[PDB]
Amino acid sequence: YSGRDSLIFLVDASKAMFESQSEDELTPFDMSIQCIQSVYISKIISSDRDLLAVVFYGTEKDKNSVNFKNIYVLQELDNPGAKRILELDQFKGQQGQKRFQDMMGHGSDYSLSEVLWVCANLFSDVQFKMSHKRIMLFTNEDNPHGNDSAKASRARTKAGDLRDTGIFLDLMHLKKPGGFDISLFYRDIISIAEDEDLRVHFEESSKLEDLLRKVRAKETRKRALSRLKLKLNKDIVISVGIYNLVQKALKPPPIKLYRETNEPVKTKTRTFNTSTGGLLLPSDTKRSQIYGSRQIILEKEETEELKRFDDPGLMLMGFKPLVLLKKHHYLRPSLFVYPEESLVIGSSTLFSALLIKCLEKEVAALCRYTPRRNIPPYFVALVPQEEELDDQKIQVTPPGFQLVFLPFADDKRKMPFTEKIMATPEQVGKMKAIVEKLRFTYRSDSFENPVLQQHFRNLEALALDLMEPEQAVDLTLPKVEAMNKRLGSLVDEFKELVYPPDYNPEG
Amino acid sequence: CPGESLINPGFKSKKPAGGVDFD
Amino acid sequence: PRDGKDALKLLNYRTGDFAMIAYFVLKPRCLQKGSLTIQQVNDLLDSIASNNSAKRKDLIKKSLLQLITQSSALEQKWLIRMIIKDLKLGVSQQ
Amino acid sequence: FPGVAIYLVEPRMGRSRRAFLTGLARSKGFRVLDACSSEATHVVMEETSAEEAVSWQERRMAAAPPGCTPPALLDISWLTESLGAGQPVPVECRHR
DNA sequence: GACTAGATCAGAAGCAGTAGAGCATGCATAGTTT
DNA sequence: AAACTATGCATGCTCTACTGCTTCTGATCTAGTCGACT
Repeated sequence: YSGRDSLIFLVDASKAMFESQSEDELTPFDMSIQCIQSVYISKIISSDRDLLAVVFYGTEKDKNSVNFKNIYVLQELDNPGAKRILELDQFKGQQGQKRFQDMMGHGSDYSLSEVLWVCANLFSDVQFKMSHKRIMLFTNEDNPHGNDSAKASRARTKAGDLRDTGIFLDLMHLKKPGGFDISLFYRDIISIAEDEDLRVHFEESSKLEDLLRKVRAKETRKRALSRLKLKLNKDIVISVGIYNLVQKALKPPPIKLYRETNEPVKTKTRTFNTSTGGLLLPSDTKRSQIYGSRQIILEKEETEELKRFDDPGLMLMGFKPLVLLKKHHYLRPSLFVYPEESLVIGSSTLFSALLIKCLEKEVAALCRYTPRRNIPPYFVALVPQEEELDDQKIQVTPPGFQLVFLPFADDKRKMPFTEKIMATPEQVGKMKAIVEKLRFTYRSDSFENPVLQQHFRNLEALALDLMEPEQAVDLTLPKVEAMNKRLGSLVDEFKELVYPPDYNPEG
Repeated sequence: CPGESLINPGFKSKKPAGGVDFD
Repeated sequence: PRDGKDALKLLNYRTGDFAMIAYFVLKPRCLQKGSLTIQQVNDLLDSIASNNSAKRKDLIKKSLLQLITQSSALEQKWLIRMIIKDLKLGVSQQ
Repeated sequence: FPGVAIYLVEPRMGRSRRAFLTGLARSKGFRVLDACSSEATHVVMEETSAEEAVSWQERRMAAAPPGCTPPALLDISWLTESLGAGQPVPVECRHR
């Protein structure tokens, strides 16, 4: 998967789309606008390098390269930004609907062939490589052309041509007074006709709920940190790739701006002599360190050369039982090692054999690891990792090796000596009861970083000039009320059984 | 390929974080 | 599509004339009633020729696109024949 | 050494660098003119090419009295060497 | 020949991730002065 | 015995540099058309 994903939001501008079934309900047009805005915000937060477009059909005015009738391309394929969101915001309400009607109009005819032609033309203009081509149809008219059959045939032919080109088509059908029926006309235009998507739907599509669900977490495409060589010995070498399945998420780096006109500035660092005033490059100056009441002077090149031990890669040392590995010896986040057949042919077979035998014998490969040049070596353990799938066969644990760093003698710290006091069985039983009362299931994606979420919310509020920032609920805060209700009296019994009458833990 | 993220093709959709839910 | 049947038919015409192949290809893909008069067609052809003599292809493409979108299948066939300068009708110049 | 005059071009080296250089020159005994004046005899540039230097010379002459001696174009190397030695240094072709 | 337009390769820019140094802030711990 | 100051640790933010992977752009090249000549 290489390139960018392009999406086009086709929104019908027919009269039937501007009628609300109930007074306290959202019109289909407003729902489509809200979905587009949500997708825009999600793309800005997650993938800012993607391309989006917004096109309307069935209007009175037109704006397109080919100069068709009743097709107004509101926004062409361009990276998302706050300006487009603000522009779309002027159609959200009823006054926005009036503004949209005045600007473009509604109630005119249209031909789906022209719409698809305009979409294809928009796709062709983009110069960047596009991994995905996608179009979404926000409409509530299952029979766009019932009076004319030639128009339907032309639309079918254009949809087929687009499908052959490699353009995905999706139908976000909206509520209809009568009921949407895909079988009428949209069975062929839509790229994939699901078996369940054949009955008459009396409610908006379920995909709108997914679209409205804002995702405020960055998405990174698969990439290899390094492509190194595993050396069983001097003459047996295979090629492996290293990946970081877990990586800390950081706020985007701040940028320095000028106060007067918000124009970015450039920061430069320089070093000058005090007694002469001249400028010194980072080669005239030396390095120093005061040991034993004396000064030791080393050049920069020598200082860098102090760290040269061995060439980059992994060197095999032996195999160790997994029992000897310790959980509390954590030093650094682990990495993932996978075969890489491009550099060396035959690496995959040996890697698979090693993984199978390591799983069978429950052993881990001890290795010496050197990520880059002029970096001191470390001792790592490659633990086999089998392929684990979930109920729906979606892979949850890939096959390969888990690279875990092992601490040196300097990475451990001595602990103060503390006398051991053992609790009586009754206290342990009461604590067991409390623990059982406070039991819950844990998942790796059950928590979110409050700082990053609040930062994203504040940034969006500032960019869109919203009245107040949206407040993010913190799921990491203990539920004091629920815990108190569940525990009941157990806390009092434990405190009576473990603490003297006058202890005052807080004090 | 059920569960694929509509917003981001090629990435598996992630369920909303539920925090702690006692049994 | 580059590898589609229509593209192969158009490109591989045994260099049943090209006009008939184009007419068959465009019959299910074009309108049924045009709106271009003789004067507009003459102006577009004049622009195409003048731009060709000026070494410019973008405007030639624009004019051809306008002709394609504002013409039917029969009109496109006749325009192709006129451009190729091989209009055969069974009656000579005399 | 009141005989010689030294001027530093502000718009190409920065305010902080110019201030530091002027302070060092003053502490070393050199007299540096804060503002451009006809009495200036030496002009020092910083990170500049010949074209920009000659254009600056033309601009300065455009608002200078006739029958005078325009300063000589010099590089920052000359000033740094003079400050290091503690006394004015002879001018060479490289500095010019 | 010449022009124009298609398709192929290699270098530079962007980006991600790591390491080193400095700063600021806060806090804790222990030695010296009165 | 109490107050001030030297010393150290833990953590977040920022400049600066360096290495590696991916993508975009400038540069090196064959087919179609018109024209020149013989």
